[PDB]
This record gives sequence, structure tokens and C-alpha cells, in this order.
Amino acid sequence: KNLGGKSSGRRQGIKKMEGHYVHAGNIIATQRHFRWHPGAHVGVGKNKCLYALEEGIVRYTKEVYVPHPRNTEAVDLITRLPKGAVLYKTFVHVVPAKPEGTFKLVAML
Amino acid sequence: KNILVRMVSEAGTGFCFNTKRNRLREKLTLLHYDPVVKQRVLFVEKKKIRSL
Amino acid sequence: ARALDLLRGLPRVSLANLKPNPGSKKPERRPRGRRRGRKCGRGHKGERQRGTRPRLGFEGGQTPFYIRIPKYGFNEGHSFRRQYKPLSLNRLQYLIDLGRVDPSQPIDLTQLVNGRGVTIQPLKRDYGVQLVEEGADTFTAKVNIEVQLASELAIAAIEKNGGVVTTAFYDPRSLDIVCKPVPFFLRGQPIPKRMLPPEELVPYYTDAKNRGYLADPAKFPEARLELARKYGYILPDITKDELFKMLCTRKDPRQIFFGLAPGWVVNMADKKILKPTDENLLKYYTS
Amino acid sequence: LTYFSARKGKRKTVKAVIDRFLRLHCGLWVRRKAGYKKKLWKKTPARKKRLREFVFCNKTQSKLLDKMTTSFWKRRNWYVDDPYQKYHDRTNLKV
Amino acid sequence: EFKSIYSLDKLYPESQGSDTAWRVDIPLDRLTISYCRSVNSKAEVRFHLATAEWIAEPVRQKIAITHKNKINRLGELILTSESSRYQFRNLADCLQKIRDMITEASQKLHRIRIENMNRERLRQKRI
Amino acid sequence: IPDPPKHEHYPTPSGWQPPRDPPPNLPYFVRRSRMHNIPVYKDITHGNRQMTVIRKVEGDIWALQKDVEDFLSPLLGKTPVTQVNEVTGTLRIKGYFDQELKAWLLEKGF
RNA sequence: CCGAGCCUGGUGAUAGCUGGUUGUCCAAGAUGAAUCUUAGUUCAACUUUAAAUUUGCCCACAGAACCCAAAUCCCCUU
RNA sequence: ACCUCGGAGCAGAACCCAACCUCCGAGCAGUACAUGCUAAGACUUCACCAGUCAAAGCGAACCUUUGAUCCA
Ligand SMILES: [Mg+2]
Ligand SMILES: [Mg+2]
Ligand SMILES: [Mg+2]
Ligand SMILES: [Mg+2]
Ligand SMILES: [Mg+2]
Ligand SMILES: [Mg+2]
Ligand SMILES: [Mg+2]
Ligand SMILES: [Mg+2]
Ligand SMILES: [Mg+2]
Ligand SMILES: [Mg+2]
Ligand SMILES: [Mg+2]
Repeated sequence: KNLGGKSSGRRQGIKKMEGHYVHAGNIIATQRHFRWHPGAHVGVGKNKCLYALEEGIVRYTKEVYVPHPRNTEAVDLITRLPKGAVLYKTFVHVVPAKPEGTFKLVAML
Repeated sequence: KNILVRMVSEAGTGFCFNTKRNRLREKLTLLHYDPVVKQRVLFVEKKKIRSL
Repeated sequence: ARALDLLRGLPRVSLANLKPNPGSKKPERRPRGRRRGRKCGRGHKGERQRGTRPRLGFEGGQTPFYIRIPKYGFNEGHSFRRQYKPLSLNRLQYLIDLGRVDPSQPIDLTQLVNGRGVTIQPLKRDYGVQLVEEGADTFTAKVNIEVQLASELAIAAIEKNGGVVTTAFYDPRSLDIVCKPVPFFLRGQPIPKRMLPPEELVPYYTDAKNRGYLADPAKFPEARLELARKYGYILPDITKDELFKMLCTRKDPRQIFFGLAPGWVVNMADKKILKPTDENLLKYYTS
Repeated sequence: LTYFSARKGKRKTVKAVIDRFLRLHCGLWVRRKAGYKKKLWKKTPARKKRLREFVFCNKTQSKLLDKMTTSFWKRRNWYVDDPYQKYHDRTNLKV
Repeated sequence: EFKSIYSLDKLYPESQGSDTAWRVDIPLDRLTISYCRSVNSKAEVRFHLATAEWIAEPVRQKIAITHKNKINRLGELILTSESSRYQFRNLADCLQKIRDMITEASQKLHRIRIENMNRERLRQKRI
Repeated sequence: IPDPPKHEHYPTPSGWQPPRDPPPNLPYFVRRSRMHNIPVYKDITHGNRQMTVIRKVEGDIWALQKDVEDFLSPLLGKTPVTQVNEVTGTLRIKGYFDQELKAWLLEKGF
């Protein structure tokens, strides 16, 4: 009487652990809901996958979570916290490796 | 249900694009970007393509 | 050499001393013995041992890869597309330098083939030779060359060196005859007329910017000056050149070979050229 | 396929392959994505863009296609204005 | 010599002389052209702008103003092309750039505008 | 195949250069191809094994191998790996060095 | 020897099924997807050979989630 | 009775994991009509097919599940 339930796994999770070198555009982690939040130089897709916006080293950190005020449910959740409480989340950052360019001598006019 | 319809440019171009509108709803007139003209123009529903 | 001295020392070379070069003759593997016998490398039962596995491309019933991909016109009309063998100015200069192509005479497809500078396959829809700008910056040969296509830059290089380039069309039959005239002469047929370009190719060969062989010669000086201006070289007045006659020689649009007219029969056996005199034949071969 | 035809004794070409795949001389096979003309009204713009693309084949897919076509289809073709003339050869390829 | 109904003389009766097919503004002698086989090569065209008699005086002035960044300390306008493997095409690009410069002489910045406006706003102190 | 015409100045615009006269007094000789080019050819196997072959060698192929190793080690940084086919009179070097070896043989006057 | 005779021929029918598959010696070599498909096959994985050049495994620290255990992943060294 | 897809447990912590296994859900709708075009780099349901994400750029503006090929 139990049908369905034959769906395969989504192969989600972290694709780049901490310290892994990541080029711009590489997907860092795919998640179904926000297990890891985007940090510095990390973007978010429609499906909440984290990709590197710059070329660098992936780092995972814990930071205080302050949601966008337009996120009404999160704002209410915060409104219900006690005074000392601060929410925390796991964030993924890309520490950019190369400089974004150098000045070169082109012509000795 | 909804029906797929062919909005045809009122700008005289041969340009048409397919939209979805409820069968019970009135015939559609919609502003849309015409690539050939390179400007937003009116498109009018011409004929029903299919029922979806 | 020391090898020949070793021979002098060694026994006579005969049919009893001969051995194939080691590594040229792999041993033959046949299914006898423990290692190659028994199941003889065919597996165990199933279609693969029975020798009856399905055709190539069959995927066990799943819609095959080569059929589940949509049809697209990648190769539509491939056998009717015209093909032109490339002749880079690098290759042309190499041939001229090694003397396989004589620039002192007009260079046409026959001369290119005879010098082995290009290989034409009319049966594979080769319509002739296209000049290619590759090597233009080092081209330093004054040549009168006839080709089927020519890039603007290749024309520029040819003309800057003081030469002349004309794009001339050839139907498949005329192209075959031009590329290999001797077999045609052995066929014993009168030299046919060179057909005109198809309608799509007519504008190309009537355009002066392409140096088309059917283009108005009045417009050629203007086009040559335009190329000289565009590519920053001074147009040399070839009329003053001592080879101006050679640079000017151009076969008639209906002529396959420079000095032979349509309708002539080449008797190579006795070194003669039979020419028809019937008025109807002459009119036909002149039309 | 037919490894030895009954009239010539030659190997035959599977014309279903020729109708679907382009061979670049270097050994690559190009194809259209399946469904690129089907029910576009229900496909997102990104999916449509992915489907409208010309795509290379695997090594094993390419080997299969090479087996299924004869050497005529694997020759140099000097077409006049071939859009794939530049793609017919590989450059800066290390191993 | 053989001639058919499609011979060039018949096709274009007006132009029949052999010399008609071979009868022949930037001074290439005045320009100095150099080629660097730097992959694309490079072609450099340099010429003393002031003494370019083939360019009108007002045109020379307008060029010296608009394209002062391409003028060497010797007063010679230098311009290069490196967009082709063929020095022919590089030189063609350089010559076309010269022609375009002459024609226009005849007839990111947003932030710079804002910062200059702010400089002028700060421009208030008067001795 | 016609003998190449005499040119006033060498190398020829295509880059071709006749072998010097008299031939170099080296222990070995590298005969030109029937086209009058240096017989140095790129070769490829397995799609990744790049080789260069100096083919029409006469004399001390081992002296040629020593010379080639000396000439190529600075370029590679290591002594190149080679095969001397003394029978066929060829020298096969791992890696593509066709242009360098052609220039080197031209300098030596072959 | 008739739920459709016998003989010849097509015919060396076809058989994803059963059986068989002949010298010596050495070496490497073992448990997913689709499929009128699970007695089969194709792709993968594994496996063998040859070739190219350059990191591979092990691997501590750091690191990998909220909701509501054994361990695993990742990699400086070694 | 079931046959495709998806969510949860088995399968606690990267991924992955069956069943006549224990439960649940879907064959679209709402929206707009840039919900356009292009394009680095990536993910990928253990193959392929297919399916995802996406910087930069151009152009308007200021979106949240079902099915191939041929054939028409
Ligand atoms: Mg499940
Ligand atoms: Mg055995
Ligand atoms: Mg058996
Ligand atoms: Mg089996
Ligand atoms: Mg070879
Ligand atoms: Mg009976
Ligand atoms: Mg049988
Ligand atoms: Mg063993
Ligand atoms: Mg089926
Ligand atoms: Mg079976
Ligand atoms: Mg995969």
C-alpha cells in the first residue's frame, strides 16, 4: 500500500571543504535549505547553492545572523529572543588569492 | 484550464511569441519587447495554439 | 661503411639467411593449449560466447544514443557543397623558390598540379584552389596566377608584389581535364568548352573586387588602387614590367587550356592537333 | 551495421548517425541537445539556452560514431564558408 | 588566339584595350612603418604630426589636441595595431585609424564628473 | 623533381637554404629529402607520445646522437631520451624539436 | 512416430537455451543505470596492454546545521 | 496491487546506499510577460540521455515536476 519513495539521493552537500582552492564560479556547496550561509565573495543561486564569486581559498566561520528586515518571519523570530541572545550561523567565505590586476609599463612615450 | 496563444506584434513585424492565458479570459493584448524594432510594442492574440 | 665490411666478413646472403625485422611480425594467437584454449577467450555462455550479441549501437532496448539525438542538418547537401583546396602564399612561395612552379609563365591549376603544389579531387567535389593569405607578409614573388577563389589579403599580396591574380571558374568536367590533361588527351575526345558558373556563383566571378574572370576589366584598375590604398603599398604599374604580356595573358572564359581551343583533338602519338573545320562544329565550339 | 555489404563487400555507414551528428576532423563529434524543439513554452530561459547549444560527445560515444561511419565522413572538407572551419582542428592541447 | 561569344571584349565592348585593365591619399613614403613580430604581430606607424603638410593646419591642431596621448615627446604621432597575425592587416588598421582621426578632426567618466564637481564645490577659498 | 633554381641571396623567401658546398667534415652526414628539405619530422603515437625523427643519416649515427644530446640538453634541462636506429640510419628523440633541429642542421650545413 | 503426412529445397533456418571448444610455460586479473528487462545486452565501475608527465594514497590541526553512536569527508607533513 | 517523479525514516555526522519495507505527495497552478540575449566557471541522481547553478557583458527595467527520436 506504500508506493513511491524510490527517489534517489540528490548528491548535495559541500563540494569544497575548508582550505580548498576555488576559482570564480565554482559551486562550493549545494543544500536543500540553508545549512551554510553565503559569506564574503560567495553567491547564492535560485536553489540556495553556494558558488565562489572570486578565485581564492574557502573558509568556514561562525558569525552572528542578522536577517534582511524584509524577511518577516526571521524578524519575528528575532523579536521573540531574550536580550542577551544572539543568533549564529555557519558562513562560507572565499579569501581572494590574486590581486585584481597590476599596473604595467606599456609605452615609454 | 489554460491555453497557449500566439501574441503577434502590432508593429507590423512578423514577430510572434507564445503566452499562456486562461481559456475563459478575454483575448490578450500585451506590451512586449520586439527585437526587430528594438522597442516595446503592443502584441495582440491571433489564434489559439493549443490547450494545456 | 663498416656495415659492408661486416658483410664481407659474414656468410653469403641467401634465401636461407633471411629474417624479418624484429618487431614487424607479431606471433599468431590461436586457441590451443591451457591459456588460449578451453573457452578460447569468448567468455561463458550468453550471446557473447554464442557469438550473437546485438548489432553495434544497440543498447539493450534503451533508445540508442545515436537515435535519441534529434536530426539536424549538419551534413545536408554536403555532397553538393563546393570545396576549394587551400593554397597559402607560403606554399606558393615555397614552390616558386624550389622551382616546382615557374613564375615566368602564367600559373594556373594545371601548373600547380604539375608542380605538385596542390592535389585536386574533382570526384570529391573539389571545385579548384582558393588563395589563402597565410604567408602574405613574406610573399615576394611576381606571379600571374589563376585560381577559383581568392581572399582579399591574398589578392593584395599578389598585386603588391607586382603580379596579377584572377579568379576563374571551372565546372567539374573542365576541372578534371585541367587537373589531369594527359589522361583526357588519351581519352581521344575533342577539348570541351568550359561551362559558365552557376547562377549563384555568377556575381562572384563578375565582380571586379574578386578579380573575377568574367568581370569588367575597366573596373580592375579601380579595385587594384583600392586594395593598394587599403593595405598601404604603392601599386606598381605592371604595364612597364618586361613581363607585362605574360602577366596579361588570360585564357578565354570558355577555354580550358591557354593555347588550345575547344573542339581540338590532341594526337599525342604523333604530336599533332586536329582542328575541326565544319561550320556547325566550329560554331558549337565557339559558343 | 553492415561490416561487409552484399554487393561491394565494403563497410556501410549508419545514415542515422549522419543525419544527427557533425564530425570535426580532429575526432570530435558535435550534436544538438535532445528536446531542444519540444514544449519550449514550459522550459525556463536557462534550460532553453542549454538546449539550444551544440554539444560535444564522449570518447566512447565518439568511438561508436567513428565505428558506425566510414572513412568518407572522416576526411578533410574544404567547404567555402564552413561555420565549423575553425573548430575542425585543436590548438594548445596537452595530451 | 581563340575567342568565344563570352570573350571579355565581346562582353564589355567599351573596354577592349589591354592597357585599360592595368591603367593606374596618405603618403606612405612620408609615414614611417615598423613591424614587430611580437600570436598576433604588431605594426607601428609614426609620423611627425606638426610637419605633416599633407594634413591641413586646423586638422593637425585638432589631432594634436584630441589624440595628444599618442604623440611622442618628439612631436610625432605614433599609433599601433596588434589585432592580426598579418602585418598587412595591422598596417591597414593603422592607416584606417589615421583616416578616421583626420575625418573626425574635420568633423567611468561619470565618477570623474562627480569628483570634479566636488572639487569645484570645495573650490571656495579666495586668497 | 627539379633541382632548385640558383638564388642570388639566401635564405630564400620561403626560408629554404641549399646545403653548403663543400659538405661539412663531420663524422656523419644528413642527406636532404627528395624535395631538398632537411629530413626532420614530427611523429606522434598514442595521441600523447611526441617524437622527432632525423631520418636520412649516414656515417656515425652515434656521433650525431651525441651532438643532438649536447644541443638539446640545455633546452630541456635534461639529456633528451633518444633511440638510434643504426640499421635504418635514423635518430628518434622524445619530444617535438623539429624546428630547432632543422635550424641546427642548417647551421651545420646539411 | 497426424492439433495437421512425407520427401526435396530455401537450409549451414533460427536458438538471449544446453553441450563442446584440441601444444608448453610465465605474468596481470574478482561482485551501479537503462532495458517487452532481470537465463540477455549497452553504458559505467573493475580489469589488461601500451604510452605521456606529475603528483597519488596515508594523513594530524583547522573545517563540514539547524530542526530534532561507531565513524565519515578534507589535507600540511610523514 | 503496482510500473514515472518527489519529500521523510531505514541511511543519526561528506556523498552514496534495497525492499512484497514504514509514511506522505505530484502529474500543475499562481504570477508576470526581460519570467530577455549572451557568457567565465562549476554541480549532476552513481553510465549516457537528460537535469541544475552561475560572475562578467549586452538589453529592458529598478518569478515560486515531469516524456526522447521519428513523424506530422
Ligand atoms: Mg528516499
Ligand atoms: Mg588462464
Ligand atoms: Mg559451456
Ligand atoms: Mg553472461
Ligand atoms: Mg607517424
Ligand atoms: Mg506416418
Ligand atoms: Mg546454430
Ligand atoms: Mg599471478
Ligand atoms: Mg520498451
Ligand atoms: Mg535472456
Ligand atoms: Mg554524473
